[PDB]
Amino acid sequence: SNIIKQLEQEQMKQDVPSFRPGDTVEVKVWVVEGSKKRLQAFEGVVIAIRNRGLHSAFTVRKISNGEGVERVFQTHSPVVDSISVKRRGAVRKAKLYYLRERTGKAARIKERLN
Amino acid sequence: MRHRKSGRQLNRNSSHRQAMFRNMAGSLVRHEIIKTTLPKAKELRRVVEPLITLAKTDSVANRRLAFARTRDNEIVAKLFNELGPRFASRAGGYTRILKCGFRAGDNAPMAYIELVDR
Amino acid sequence: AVQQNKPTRSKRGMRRSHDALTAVTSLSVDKTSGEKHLRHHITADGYYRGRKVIAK
Amino acid sequence: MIGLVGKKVGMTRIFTEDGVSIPVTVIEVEANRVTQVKDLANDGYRAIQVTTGAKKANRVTKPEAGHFAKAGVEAGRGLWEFRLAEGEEFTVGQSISVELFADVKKVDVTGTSKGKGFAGTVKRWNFRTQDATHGNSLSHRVPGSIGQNQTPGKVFKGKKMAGQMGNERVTVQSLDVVRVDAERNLLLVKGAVPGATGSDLIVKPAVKA
RNA sequence: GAGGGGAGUGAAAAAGAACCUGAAACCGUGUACGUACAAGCAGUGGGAGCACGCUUAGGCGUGUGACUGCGUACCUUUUGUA
RNA sequence: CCGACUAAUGUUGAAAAAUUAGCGGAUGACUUGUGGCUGGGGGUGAAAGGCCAAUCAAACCGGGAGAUAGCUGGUUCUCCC
RNA sequence: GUCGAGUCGGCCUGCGCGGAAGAUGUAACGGGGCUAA
RNA sequence: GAAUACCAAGGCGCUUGAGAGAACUCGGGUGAAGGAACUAGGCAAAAUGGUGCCGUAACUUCGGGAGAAGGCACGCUGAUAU
RNA sequence: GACCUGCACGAAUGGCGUAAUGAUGGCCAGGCUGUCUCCACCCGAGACUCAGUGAAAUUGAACUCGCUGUGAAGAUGCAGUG
RNA sequence: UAACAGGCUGAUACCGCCCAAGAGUUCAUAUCGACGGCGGUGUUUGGCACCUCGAUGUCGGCUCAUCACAUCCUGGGGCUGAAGUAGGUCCCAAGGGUAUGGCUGUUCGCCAUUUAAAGUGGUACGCGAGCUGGGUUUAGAACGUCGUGAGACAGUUCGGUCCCUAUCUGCCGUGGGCGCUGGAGAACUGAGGGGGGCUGCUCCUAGUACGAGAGGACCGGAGUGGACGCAUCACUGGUGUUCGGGUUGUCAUGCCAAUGGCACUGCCCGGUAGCUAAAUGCGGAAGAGAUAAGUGCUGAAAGCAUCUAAGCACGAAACUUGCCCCGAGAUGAGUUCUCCCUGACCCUGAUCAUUUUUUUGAUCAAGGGUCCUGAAGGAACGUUGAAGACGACGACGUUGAUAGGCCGGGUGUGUAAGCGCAGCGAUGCGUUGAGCUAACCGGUACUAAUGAACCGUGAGGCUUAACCU
Ligand SMILES: [Mg+2]
Ligand SMILES: [Mg+2]
Ligand SMILES: [Mg+2]
Ligand SMILES: [Mg+2]
Ligand SMILES: [Mg+2]
Ligand SMILES: [Mg+2]
Ligand SMILES: [Mg+2]
Ligand SMILES: [Mg+2]
Ligand SMILES: [Mg+2]
Ligand SMILES: [Mg+2]
Ligand SMILES: [Mg+2]
Ligand SMILES: [Mg+2]
Ligand SMILES: [Mg+2]
Ligand SMILES: [Mg+2]
Ligand SMILES: [Mg+2]
Ligand SMILES: [Mg+2]
Ligand SMILES: [Mg+2]
Ligand SMILES: [Mg+2]
Ligand SMILES: [Mg+2]
Ligand SMILES: [Mg+2]
Ligand SMILES: [Mg+2]
Ligand SMILES: [Mg+2]
Ligand SMILES: [Mg+2]
Ligand SMILES: [Mg+2]
Ligand SMILES: [Mg+2]
Ligand SMILES: [Mg+2]
Ligand SMILES: [Mg+2]
Ligand SMILES: [Mg+2]
Ligand SMILES: [Mg+2]
Ligand SMILES: [Mg+2]
Ligand SMILES: [Mg+2]
Ligand SMILES: [Mg+2]
Ligand SMILES: [Mg+2]
Ligand SMILES: [Mg+2]
Ligand SMILES: [Mg+2]
Ligand SMILES: [Mg+2]
Ligand SMILES: [Mg+2]
Ligand SMILES: [Mg+2]
Ligand SMILES: [Mg+2]
Ligand SMILES: [Mg+2]
Ligand SMILES: [Mg+2]
Ligand SMILES: [Mg+2]
Ligand SMILES: [Mg+2]
Ligand SMILES: [Mg+2]
Ligand SMILES: [Mg+2]
Ligand SMILES: [Mg+2]
Ligand SMILES: [Mg+2]
Ligand SMILES: [Mg+2]
Ligand SMILES: [Mg+2]
Ligand SMILES: [Mg+2]
Ligand SMILES: [Mg+2]
Ligand SMILES: [Mg+2]
Ligand SMILES: [Mg+2]
Ligand SMILES: [Mg+2]
Ligand SMILES: [Mg+2]
Ligand SMILES: [Mg+2]
Ligand SMILES: [Mg+2]
Ligand SMILES: [Mg+2]
Ligand SMILES: [Mg+2]
Ligand SMILES: [Mg+2]
Ligand SMILES: [Mg+2]
Ligand SMILES: [Mg+2]
Ligand SMILES: [Mg+2]
Ligand SMILES: [Mg+2]
Ligand SMILES: [Mg+2]
Ligand SMILES: [Mg+2]
Ligand SMILES: [Mg+2]
Ligand SMILES: [Mg+2]
Ligand SMILES: [Mg+2]
Ligand SMILES: [Mg+2]
Ligand SMILES: [Mg+2]
Repeated sequence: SNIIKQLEQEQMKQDVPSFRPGDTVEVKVWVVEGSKKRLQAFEGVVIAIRNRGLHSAFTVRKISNGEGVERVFQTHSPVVDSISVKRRGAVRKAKLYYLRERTGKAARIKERLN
Repeated sequence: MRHRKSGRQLNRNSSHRQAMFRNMAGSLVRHEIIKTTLPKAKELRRVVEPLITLAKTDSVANRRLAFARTRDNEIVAKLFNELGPRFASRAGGYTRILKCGFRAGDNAPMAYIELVDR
Repeated sequence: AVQQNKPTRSKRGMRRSHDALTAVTSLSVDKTSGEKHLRHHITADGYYRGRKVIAK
Repeated sequence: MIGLVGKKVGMTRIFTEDGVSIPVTVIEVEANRVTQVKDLANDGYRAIQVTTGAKKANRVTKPEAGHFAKAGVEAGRGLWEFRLAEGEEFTVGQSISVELFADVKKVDVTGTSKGKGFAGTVKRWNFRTQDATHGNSLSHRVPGSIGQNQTPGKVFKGKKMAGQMGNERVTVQSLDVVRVDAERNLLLVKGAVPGATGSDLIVKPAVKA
């Protein structure tokens, strides 16, 4: 419906960089610890992207301090301050859920030369 | 519940429905008019009309897509060589359904489905 | 599960009080051939809304 | 306080500056036109009857058209009534818009819930299923017992059993008013409201407050 | 075609071969009356109204049965059975 | 091919013992076709009173026979004392 | 020592009061109702 | 491999159909997190599953136990070798 | 696994052991899972609607409500009442 | 004429009360109460043999409950041997709430760990024409034991067929008929009915009141949870055999290339709409009235005293409302707004005006049948829907976006085919984020929603009253 598309368009970020599944991205998110607000980086491989307008999302996987963690970011949320692609990955699927069963060398993603 | 869902099961499984409507689209293209049950004619619209739309653009790839559907090179040839040209300026609605009473064997509601310029 | 008493002819009729068929309220007349037909159906002679749609 | 008739456009979200996402139902509240004022002397109670939207002319019958014409108001798609409070007065033909909620913090929304058709006891009443295995014979989602024995020798009235579910009036109470948009005839309330997209909604200031 | 309507035979075809007589259960069509605020062995006592018909023009006869008193089948077996 | 451990179904069945998914034996004390022999207080039984024509702590058919039944049921028109 | 008409606590007896909580529904007058009905 | 999958020769669609796309039953597919907490009992379901090689405990009647357990490789193309 | 207090073991109607074997009985663990927490969705065959065909058990007769009481002592049929 | 369940009974059982020896420093009665006494329930163990032996399925689990109150929690209160905190005991109170596991067929119980609490009973020890079938209680077998033996044992052990398509009542839903007094389309009122009603923890008040200290509140306020319920799909996800792709075997389309069929959707990886929970919004209340136990004011009978007799005030999750849903078959059938119908008559009667009890014209009817008329609206038919088993309900029918198609987009999959280049080749690379894309969004009359026809009528009873003439 046009009404809701208007309401969503007014809210959408206009500076979202292009990225693809398999890319390594760094997401800067606001973290409030008291009256202190600061930026914390979450860097990992994009294993899923949901293209849904204002409701678009993407999932980033990383191994952190010995533990695998996934964060599903809401793309247009003000919690997300900036997104930057650190490395272009070459994969063929849209969804990289198979990486959940890979570690180390078996988890490597070929760089996308382009 | 079947909210917003499309498509008739027609008391068949999906592979049977697919084969049946491949055959029936072939028959309608061949004869330009067939008699079937009303629900089947209404479902058949959704199969035959996109085939004619595809046939509007003649290319190797489109002929191969038409063959993957239909599996009949006589049907594909008629599509691209005659029906696409015949319907080149018609925006949809290449078929017409005409209700024609009830079947003797089973009181099934019946209809003719024909190409509009037959 | 089965009746303990034989239902009466009266109860049988009361149940069938909803079984009566409904006649077609009105037949339509083709504007060209003048023959009667079911509304929105073709005529016996292949006419619909004045047009000879089906031959033979 | 009176309310307004709107339409369920759908749901979306509002992102706030501090990173909260507020789920909102978007309600289109076009101008509500007063078609009849009812008073104690003539009707036994105080109320306004309103209309909203529009209806195709050949779909309006002569009785309904005469009723609209007496108000001097174009035909809407239906008629709804709101009871009047003591300090509340309105005139026939008056237009009431969504700025009525400009200062209202919370609203009650009434719609016709989606229709689930004939529902089993598991879906309709949250009955538990019996064993999927362990010998269960044909009795996996069935209700179980429906009573006692010879005493009382009957099933009690109101026994929970399978039947029609949904497609009924439902009220959700005290929803936050997120935004009133007079220019676009929009009310955004936090959270879900009854009914499918496009269906009519009745919005009134929250009774609990 | 089955089946039927006539025509004809015959004392008779409502003796037509699914055939003398043609009962009852059971199932229909027609007409009269009753019946959609009313609780139970369905009748019985009381009883209005309606329809049809009667040689005295009067009530009566036939059918129905609003409403109302009373009223828990039959057999068997039992101390005793709705 | 011969079986029949478990479950679901079926239970006025598709079937008076099955179907489906699984299951055991599968060169042997194996399994099968044709024909033969053993007969009812009798047969046969790697023994369950198992089997002996959908019948088994004594087969089936006919006869004694209308066994007997201190038991159950039922017992038909009327009125008067 | 203070007020001016009774005061006290035993007995016998008529009628009542408490003691008195149960399971589908009033539900321990047949009902309505009754201070006599 | 007389298993199994798809086919040939050949033979068939099983003698009611048409719609719809509720509960519930039957036969199946998949399932977040958990993982026997179910239950009389893991009933049912899920799972394992091939070949080659490496490797394999107690115990033993010296045959076994044992395919114990556990693990690695596995398609296609080219060369060695038109 | 022990103890021995064997109600009421015990030596071919065998005692005690025993590798292997078992669609045998009990207990435990890994794996695995809709068995379960707690169910959701889906694909099919019925169920539902139309056309054709067309059963059954049962059945004293029925104008076949609740409640409290009564009563061959657990009532649609009795009383009162709703 | 026994076993189950019912019935009668209530010794027994469970609960309540009376007397008060005594315990309790003192002090019978805060708490407990000896020796005895009196009741209630139907509730255990029983008694009886009235119902059922031409059959009333009997343990436990599961599912689903419903009622009582002798109350487990939460609520209100009196006394206390009640400082506080926390208890004891009794009274009121049935609104709502009221564990998961290990063992065992268990119920129970014990045990582990929860909880505000893990209530006690009735309901054929509720519930097998709802499930199970572990136990009891057939036929096989064995042990111990008894018996000469066949066999036997509320001793044990291993194994061991649970049928019914619902006529009636009842119950959950959903239509059809007629009625409600001319017909019709809507909006209502609200008699009456149903739902809902639980509660933790943390912080503040306050380390205050209390207390030697240890500890540690009432009253009131704030937040955030468990369980439960309703709605919804924006988000996070499941499903997604109707979308895209990878891949094994085989068969075919002449072959290559490219495709299709079959193998559980062959096996898989993703995934649109919808449906949905694990996802996320919301709810229980406040307030009001009348009260329970309880507390009182004023106040005599009875010069005192006395909450009570007259009068007056407080007082709880119970009651009546407040909140949500149904609701005029509420036959007591209600109200409001709007819309529509303004013929010839005959037959015959009713009245009248005329008569000669009979008759000669006019007007009008809760008769009847024909003629003309056919409205408002409805139904039907068609295209249909997040509406739906069917009916029903909603949208739309050319003066049209109802459905299909079509166009644009989105989404998903993930760089099609063809051609070219590199490589001996598998394959890689370019064209190319390509191709394809369901149920989605925005649009669009191309197709199908036909002119008609059908139903429904023509001013709507009597009386009386208030008015208008
Ligand atoms: Mg649709
Ligand atoms: Mg079918
Ligand atoms: Mg297939
Ligand atoms: Mg009987
Ligand atoms: Mg019928
Ligand atoms: Mg629905
Ligand atoms: Mg459960
Ligand atoms: Mg069975
Ligand atoms: Mg089952
Ligand atoms: Mg003839
Ligand atoms: Mg003769
Ligand atoms: Mg005869
Ligand atoms: Mg009547
Ligand atoms: Mg009444
Ligand atoms: Mg009587
Ligand atoms: Mg007797
Ligand atoms: Mg008697
Ligand atoms: Mg055998
Ligand atoms: Mg088998
Ligand atoms: Mg073996
Ligand atoms: Mg073998
Ligand atoms: Mg024996
Ligand atoms: Mg035999
Ligand atoms: Mg003998
Ligand atoms: Mg003799
Ligand atoms: Mg004899
Ligand atoms: Mg009571
Ligand atoms: Mg084979
Ligand atoms: Mg289905
Ligand atoms: Mg299933
Ligand atoms: Mg599965
Ligand atoms: Mg799972
Ligand atoms: Mg998982
Ligand atoms: Mg695990
Ligand atoms: Mg367990
Ligand atoms: Mg358990
Ligand atoms: Mg198993
Ligand atoms: Mg399996
Ligand atoms: Mg021995
Ligand atoms: Mg010896
Ligand atoms: Mg031995
Ligand atoms: Mg039929
Ligand atoms: Mg009756
Ligand atoms: Mg009763
Ligand atoms: Mg009774
Ligand atoms: Mg007894
Ligand atoms: Mg007893
Ligand atoms: Mg006696
Ligand atoms: Mg009895
Ligand atoms: Mg009997
Ligand atoms: Mg009490
Ligand atoms: Mg109550
Ligand atoms: Mg209350
Ligand atoms: Mg326990
Ligand atoms: Mg265990
Ligand atoms: Mg019981
Ligand atoms: Mg109980
Ligand atoms: Mg059963
Ligand atoms: Mg039962
Ligand atoms: Mg034995
Ligand atoms: Mg209630
Ligand atoms: Mg969505
Ligand atoms: Mg997903
Ligand atoms: Mg999938
Ligand atoms: Mg596919
Ligand atoms: Mg090829
Ligand atoms: Mg094939
Ligand atoms: Mg094949
Ligand atoms: Mg005084
Ligand atoms: Mg497109
Ligand atoms: Mg491809």
